[PDB]
Amino acid sequence: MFIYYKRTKQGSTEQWFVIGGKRIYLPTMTYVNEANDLIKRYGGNTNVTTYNHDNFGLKMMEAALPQVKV
Amino acid sequence: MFIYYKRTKQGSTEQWFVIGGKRIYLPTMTYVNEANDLIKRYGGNTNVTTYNHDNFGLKMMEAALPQVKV
Amino acid sequence: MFIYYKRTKQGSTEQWFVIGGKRIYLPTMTYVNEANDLIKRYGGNTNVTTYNHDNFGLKMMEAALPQVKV
Amino acid sequence: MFIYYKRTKQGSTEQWFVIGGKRIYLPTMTYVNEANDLIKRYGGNTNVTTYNHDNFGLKMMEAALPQVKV
Repeated sequence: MFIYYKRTKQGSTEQWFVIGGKRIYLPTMTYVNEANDLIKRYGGNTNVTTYNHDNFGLKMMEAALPQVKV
Repeated sequence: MFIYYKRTKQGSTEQWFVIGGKRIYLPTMTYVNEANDLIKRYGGNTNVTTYNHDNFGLKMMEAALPQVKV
Repeated sequence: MFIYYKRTKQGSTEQWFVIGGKRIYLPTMTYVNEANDLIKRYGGNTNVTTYNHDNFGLKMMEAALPQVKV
Repeated sequence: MFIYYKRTKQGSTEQWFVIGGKRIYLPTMTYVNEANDLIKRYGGNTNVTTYNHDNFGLKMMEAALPQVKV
């Protein structure tokens, strides 16, 4: 599990949480805090990387990790 | 793999087992024991955390980890 | 990734390979060897455990890890 | 996450990226570079192994890890 940042085409920065082979968009700072709590408890990765929307690394992550909504 | 606890709306506490990107409700103490045996054998996480039913961390785990029944 | 053994109802012992959240029955010693090669290369778990067909730990693994055929 | 090489029946060598329980064919050196960047950031495995198309280890990986396209 880890969090990454996504710089959108419209300019905003989104925080996304990878868990269980899935991707979750974090809509509020309270969701961000709880995701970081999960990372701390379950040995997740504390790396934070910001990806431009067109970055190939981001694209491969979005292809392999289905989005789920909370 | 790890176990967590869930405090239900009706007040009970459920034990859940995360494995293979899935969630398993543990119906008996014998299932709990065997799950902890799996954790010990395969390098799982021994963290035990109790989540209120409405906690956002729990909610993200339930969204990303499909339930399977045993 | 890891291998486990399953003692079947008819008495035989099957070797199974867990990878990618899936279970693979290993039909020959050549498949067993190649699976152990994968374990050695990709940091898998070298634990070998034998499960009776009715063991609850095995049952939870079979519920959470879909079988795929090779 | 890790990269492996596949020696095809027609003789070419393909680079594949394993992430999230999925397999991604890497079509360009820029995709290879970004995949290795992901490996470095998220604690992936730096092992590089070349598999002949008929190798049983490769076959089990292809059975257990669905291909996704980028």
